[PDB]
Amino acid sequence: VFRRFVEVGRVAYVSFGPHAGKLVAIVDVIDQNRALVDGPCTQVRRQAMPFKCMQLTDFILKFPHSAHQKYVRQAWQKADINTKWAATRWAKKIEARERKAKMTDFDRFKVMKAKKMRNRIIKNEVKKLQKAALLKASP
Amino acid sequence: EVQVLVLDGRGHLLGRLAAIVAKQVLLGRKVVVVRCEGINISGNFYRNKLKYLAFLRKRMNTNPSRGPYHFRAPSRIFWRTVRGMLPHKTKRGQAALDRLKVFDGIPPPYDKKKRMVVPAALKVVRLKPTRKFAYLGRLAHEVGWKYQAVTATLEEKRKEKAKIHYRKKKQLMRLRKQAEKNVEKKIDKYTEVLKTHGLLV
Amino acid sequence: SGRLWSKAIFAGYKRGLRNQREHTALLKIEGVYARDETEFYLGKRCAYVYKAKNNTVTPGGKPNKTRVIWGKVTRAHGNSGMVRAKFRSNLPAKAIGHRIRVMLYPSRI
Amino acid sequence: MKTILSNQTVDIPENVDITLKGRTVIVKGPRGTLRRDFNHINVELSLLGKKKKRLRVDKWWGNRKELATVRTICSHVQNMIKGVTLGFRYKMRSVYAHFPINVVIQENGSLVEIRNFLGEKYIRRVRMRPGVACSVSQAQKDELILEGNDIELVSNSAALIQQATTVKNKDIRKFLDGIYVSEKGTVQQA
Amino acid sequence: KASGTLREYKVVGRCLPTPKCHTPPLYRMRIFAPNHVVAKSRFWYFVSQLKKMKKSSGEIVYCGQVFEKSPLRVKNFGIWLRYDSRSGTHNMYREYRDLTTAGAVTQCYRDMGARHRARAHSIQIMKVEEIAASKCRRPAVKQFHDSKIKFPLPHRVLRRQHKPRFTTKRPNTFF
Amino acid sequence: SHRKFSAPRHGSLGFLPRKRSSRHRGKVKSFPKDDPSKPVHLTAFLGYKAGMTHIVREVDRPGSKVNKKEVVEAVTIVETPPMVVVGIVGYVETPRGLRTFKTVFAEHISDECKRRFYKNWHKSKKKAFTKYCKKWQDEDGKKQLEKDFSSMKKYCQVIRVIAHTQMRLLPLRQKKAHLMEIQVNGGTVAEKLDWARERLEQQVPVNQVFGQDEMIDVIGVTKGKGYKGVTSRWHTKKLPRKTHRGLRKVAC
RNA sequence: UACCAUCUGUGGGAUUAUGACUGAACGCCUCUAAGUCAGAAUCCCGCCCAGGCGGAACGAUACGGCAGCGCCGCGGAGCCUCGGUUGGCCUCGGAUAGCCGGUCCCCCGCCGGGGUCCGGUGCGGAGUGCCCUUCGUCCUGGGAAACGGGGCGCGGCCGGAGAGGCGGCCGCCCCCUCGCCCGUCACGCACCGCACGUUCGUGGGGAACCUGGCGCUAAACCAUUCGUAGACGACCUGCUU
RNA sequence: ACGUCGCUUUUUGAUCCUUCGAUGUCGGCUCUUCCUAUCAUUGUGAAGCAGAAUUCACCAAGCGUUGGAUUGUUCACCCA
RNA sequence: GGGCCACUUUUGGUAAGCAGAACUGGCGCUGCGGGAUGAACCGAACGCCGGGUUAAGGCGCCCGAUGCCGACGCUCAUCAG
Ligand SMILES: COC(=O)C[C@](O)(CCCC(C)(C)O)C(=O)O[C@@H]1C(OC)=C[C@]23CCCN2CCc2cc4c(cc2[C@H]13)OCO4
Ligand SMILES: [Mg+2]
Ligand SMILES: [Mg+2]
Ligand SMILES: [Mg+2]
Ligand SMILES: [Mg+2]
Ligand SMILES: [Mg+2]
Ligand SMILES: [Mg+2]
Ligand SMILES: [Mg+2]
Ligand SMILES: [Mg+2]
Ligand SMILES: [Mg+2]
Ligand SMILES: [Mg+2]
Ligand SMILES: [Mg+2]
Ligand SMILES: [Mg+2]
Ligand SMILES: [Mg+2]
Ligand SMILES: [Mg+2]
Ligand SMILES: [Mg+2]
Ligand SMILES: [Mg+2]
Ligand SMILES: [Mg+2]
Ligand SMILES: [Mg+2]
Ligand SMILES: [Mg+2]
Ligand SMILES: [Mg+2]
Ligand SMILES: [Mg+2]
Ligand SMILES: [Mg+2]
Ligand SMILES: [Mg+2]
Ligand SMILES: [Mg+2]
Ligand SMILES: [Mg+2]
Ligand SMILES: [Mg+2]
Ligand SMILES: [Mg+2]
Ligand SMILES: [Mg+2]
Ligand SMILES: [Mg+2]
Ligand SMILES: [Mg+2]
Ligand SMILES: [Mg+2]
Ligand SMILES: [Mg+2]
Ligand SMILES: [Mg+2]
Ligand SMILES: [Mg+2]
Ligand SMILES: [Mg+2]
Ligand SMILES: [Mg+2]
Repeated sequence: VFRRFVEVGRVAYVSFGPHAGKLVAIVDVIDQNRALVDGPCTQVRRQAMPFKCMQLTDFILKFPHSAHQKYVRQAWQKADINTKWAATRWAKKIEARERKAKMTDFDRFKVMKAKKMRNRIIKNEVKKLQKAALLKASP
Repeated sequence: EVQVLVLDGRGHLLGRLAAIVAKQVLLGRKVVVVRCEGINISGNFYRNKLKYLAFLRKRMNTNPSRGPYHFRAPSRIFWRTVRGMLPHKTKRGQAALDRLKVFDGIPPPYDKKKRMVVPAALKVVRLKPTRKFAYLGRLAHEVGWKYQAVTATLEEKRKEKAKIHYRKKKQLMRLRKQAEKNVEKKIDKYTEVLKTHGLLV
Repeated sequence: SGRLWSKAIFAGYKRGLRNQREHTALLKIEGVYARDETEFYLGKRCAYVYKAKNNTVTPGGKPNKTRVIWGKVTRAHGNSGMVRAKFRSNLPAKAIGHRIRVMLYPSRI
Repeated sequence: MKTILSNQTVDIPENVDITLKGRTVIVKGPRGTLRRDFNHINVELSLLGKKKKRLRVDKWWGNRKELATVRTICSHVQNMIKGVTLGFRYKMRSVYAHFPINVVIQENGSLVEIRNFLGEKYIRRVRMRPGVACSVSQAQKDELILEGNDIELVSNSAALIQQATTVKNKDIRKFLDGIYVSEKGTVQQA
Repeated sequence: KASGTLREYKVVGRCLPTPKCHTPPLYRMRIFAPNHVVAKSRFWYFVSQLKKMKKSSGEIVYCGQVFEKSPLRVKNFGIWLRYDSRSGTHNMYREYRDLTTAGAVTQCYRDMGARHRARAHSIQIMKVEEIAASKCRRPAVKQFHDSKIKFPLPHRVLRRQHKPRFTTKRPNTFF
Repeated sequence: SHRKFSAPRHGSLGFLPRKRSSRHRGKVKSFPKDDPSKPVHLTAFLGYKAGMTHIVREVDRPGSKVNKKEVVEAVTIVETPPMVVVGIVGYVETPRGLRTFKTVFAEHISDECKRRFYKNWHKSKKKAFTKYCKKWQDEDGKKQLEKDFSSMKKYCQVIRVIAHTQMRLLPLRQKKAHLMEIQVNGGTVAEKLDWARERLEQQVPVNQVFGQDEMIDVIGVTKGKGYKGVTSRWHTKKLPRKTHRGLRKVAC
């Protein structure tokens, strides 16, 4: 229990608001509800954001609290988050959910043909893995 | 969309679910509320028990055969909360109220179906966890309902059959994770088309 | 083949609390539940198809028992989807909670 | 004002070895085992060490009324540890004036019969909570001696046989009769 | 007086020059208001209580917004205010954490209405200044004065309760 | 304003709708709680009232006024010929109540038992249970009864015994018997249903069901009096003699 | 017909006041804050009385010579009437200060069950999902298929009772190499911009008509009796051996 | 005690709002129901509670609260 | 040529939905939207209609409208509000 904490340098993911879909770093904690929040490499200027808009990630940047923008930027680039992110599964599920919304009517036909074929080969061997795997003749 | 909406009543708040149901009822939408044993009511037990005991005291003294009908089974307690949220003195609200079928537990029309959940009415979402809550199945028992003991023995044996169906549904699901490992060189074209267009992460 | 119309529900007339205006309908369309989601339907054509006893003339076929009141969508009513519609003859009150076909006519796509 | 963090560790001896099934502490000592579900208080529990085996409990943004339950869960665990390393011995003493009180021990120590209370002919038969070994001593003249591992069950069983022997419709300043809890001890003085 | 997000105005005024004093002295105040219309009408509220000055015998010399000098560092604002209750009137001192001066005064009005049912016409803020962390006194402000602040978000309550309204799976609160 | 003189209410409110009974036998409405530890037995019987008598016995109440002294008790006599087990019925317990699951009547049902199934025996053709008696003497009608006597074993919790009286042994004018369900307590469901076909077509006497010197409950229908006024029906105080429109009324 | 004679009159549960237990807040104390205990002519239910425009199980179901009825047929010919609807989801229990999924040693007739380990967790083994996917046939090739599909083919068996009105499995058949993807090859009313089209559906309901096959041959009420009943109705009874 | 804050509508006033092309008017008898501000009974706390008796409170309206002399009496008063 | 009500001022009265004055507006003579309901309160006064937008008041369901990922707090009531 409790592994993803709010602290100085916690990389947060913004879920809604004007900066929805941006990674961002937590700089300081403004009184239980708001946080001084700065994303130097994801185009998000330093401002106050509530903790309900943001969602905590696994990555933690090391820098002292209330530091200037150029020190949270060269801490973003050391152990570079933008290649760590867009390699994790939660970053991949975001891009593989918006490109399902970026799916034209002709792309949706081509998935309709490729899925209907792929559910014939998979449906075939799950019969062969349950009528040959039931071959048991032992007491 | 003219199928029936089936709602597992366990873990829901009484009037938060009733207001959701009584508006879907007015929009067509035959809805079936199963398992009323587990509907919660906010506030502690004794407080909520006193509300129902105070209702039992409302009674036409001239002839209580004509007065308020104090239904005691949980399903009919929930049926009355949505009654007061419908215009049941009109034919629009009586044809509405016929679309709702309420049951205690889960009868065998609906035991072999998937139940929907209303997150706007759940106890874990709409109450702070440092609060108290009463069970509608328990405050019916100490109020006059006869059948929580036969309902408990019929919901235990339904969950016996639910584990058996699940462990067969879960056994086929680990066969598809074996089949897709074997026949994968012959679906490399088809698994790349779906991976391109937002599916198959 | 294909449904080709999106399905809506006749919820009520345009009303206050103690007055109603039967010339404007209120529709609930499935899938759209926000005001910033309903500008697609903002001018589309809509219809109430019903069956009766007597045969009536049909455009493109022999007489059947289906009659249609035609209308269109004017604008949105509230924040949670809920367009308001305007039909030619005002909707009968028996149609509350019944199917209204939103028909994808005149298109902007 | 809600305090961001309030912790309180609990030391654990070597003869016990406890586990955590979420909010469920299972203490296992040389005298048996105990188990209480704590799923009504929102705290997190944690075994920390591997040689001294601390037990921390956090609270994380509780107000004044939620913050009170951090030290109680510590006190419930420390009564489980003393329950299975030492136990709970309640020596309790019968105080009579004219009529001596007969206490006979029924089946395996789980039932007492209090007969001659103020010279009345009613027989008081109060059942022990399961796991309490109520007996009659031998070094004193008339006092009950009830064993056990759970302090909410030993002291409840001691309170069943104290609420039963109450004097009714009389003065309670005189008529000091009854069986009263004399001293709350432990077995095996550490 | 209403609210909604308060600005800060430097309002400067003086008495109209009669043949008694040819140049009457300039006075300035700091005023937290929704806009400069209210800021010029709250100026003649206090300067009529401090000095014998009315609006007809006076003029607004300079009215204008005071912007925050450092809106990107977290500051401790100690606010000396003065309100009246259902009983008599009282003096107070409250402490807040905010990025702007006028944001901590907006935060004071919502907290004096929450805790004391004090409407905004009752409240008179008289002093507001940046307190350091070693001179704060209130414990709710001082608990955030740690270089190693670390806390989770324990019980995440679902906000999208209606998208979808009917789902098949029960939500998660552990994140 | 108040009355000024307290007086209890005339009559119970707990016995009323005071209508004519909707039956003539006497519905049981509650059988004794059943527990499997007991041997297998019946819980009710059915007999006719014959008349009263007084007896003389002596009393053993140690400490009483009439210990070892002879008193005159008033008794009644109930003629109880043996009841014939004619069928069996099992109930399944539901969250809506207790519905009836399956009943299996026997072969060789007597004419006094089939008399009950007709409102007019003179003009009828006696055809009751003439299609149903042939599935006791069949091959592919047989084993559906051992599917009826096996689903009622594994799904029912309460089984009963349909029994009738035998009017041919009584001095009454009526030859139509009285059928009655009498449940079988004491034992598991697989034993009590095996027990209740051993007795099927056989008689059970009152000596088996009820023993010596035990207390029972008597269920029946009161002697009927007709349409009566408030002074007979409710035993209210009569009104003084110089009352104009009626003495035997309720005033207010 | 009478306390003016005689007989009968009942068991739980949650708890109120109140007394407590463990126990903090307030590193002591405390019945209280979380968590517990005892608890009453009260309350609620049982026992008892009635039995819903509320259900159930079962019985029998209309003839002696023209007369009906039920079941099994897509078995037909068409009339009328009431309307709705426009693909399915066939199901773990649940936790929420935590969960879901795989797994080594161990044990309750080889399922289950446990403590290590391995992954997932803004749920992707995902309802923000999944499964189906509807132009038609003909030419013709390559792949998936060969452990295939199809039929109201009949028999055979098993599972489902809480409202089962259902869901699988089978032995002998029957034709079929088509139906699923990527292609070749062309044609069909292409009805000349335009609406109610596309379904469930061989729908529910009331009729009557033709043509097969298979079974069945009743009751209720009145009248008359009775008097365990009764103002009248109703109710309880009897009526060729 | 001096003061002071309330409730109630089982007292009597105050008012004139309804009713003068009419709402039958004191008491009793009778009969049902309700209220609690509890006299008794069940469970408790307090005492200037040794017992017995009584007193003050608490949950509580389940259940009971009579027979008479005088008076038209409601009230009142005695007998038991 | 019987009036009545409401803000503020005011007389008698313990008080009154009591009796009597001053000022303005209202009801009576007048419907409509809101106050659930109501002569007077709040908004606004009315020929018959279509479109738009507001007032006072609202926007879980009845019942039109927050199905906003509204902001910050306070509050547990065994007669809450
Ligand atoms: C002196 O007063 C009388 O005589 C009473 C009577 O005359 C009774 C009328 C009975 C008749 C004569 C109609 O049989 C009458 O007209 O009463 C009025 C009467 O007649 C029914 C009704 C009144 C006025 C309206 C209601 N009120 C009720 C009874 C009543 C009682 C009175 C009373 C007047 C009323 C009147 O004065 C004091 O006690
Ligand atoms: Mg149709
Ligand atoms: Mg037509
Ligand atoms: Mg302690
Ligand atoms: Mg005494
Ligand atoms: Mg500045
Ligand atoms: Mg939805
Ligand atoms: Mg009276
Ligand atoms: Mg009285
Ligand atoms: Mg006379
Ligand atoms: Mg008598
Ligand atoms: Mg009890
Ligand atoms: Mg203590
Ligand atoms: Mg207590
Ligand atoms: Mg208890
Ligand atoms: Mg009842
Ligand atoms: Mg892990
Ligand atoms: Mg008068
Ligand atoms: Mg009059
Ligand atoms: Mg009258
Ligand atoms: Mg009259
Ligand atoms: Mg009281
Ligand atoms: Mg006392
Ligand atoms: Mg009473
Ligand atoms: Mg006299
Ligand atoms: Mg006049
Ligand atoms: Mg005049
Ligand atoms: Mg006046
Ligand atoms: Mg007047
Ligand atoms: Mg005018
Ligand atoms: Mg007006
Ligand atoms: Mg109005
Ligand atoms: Mg009001
Ligand atoms: Mg005004
Ligand atoms: Mg208009
Ligand atoms: Mg409203
Ligand atoms: Mg609405």
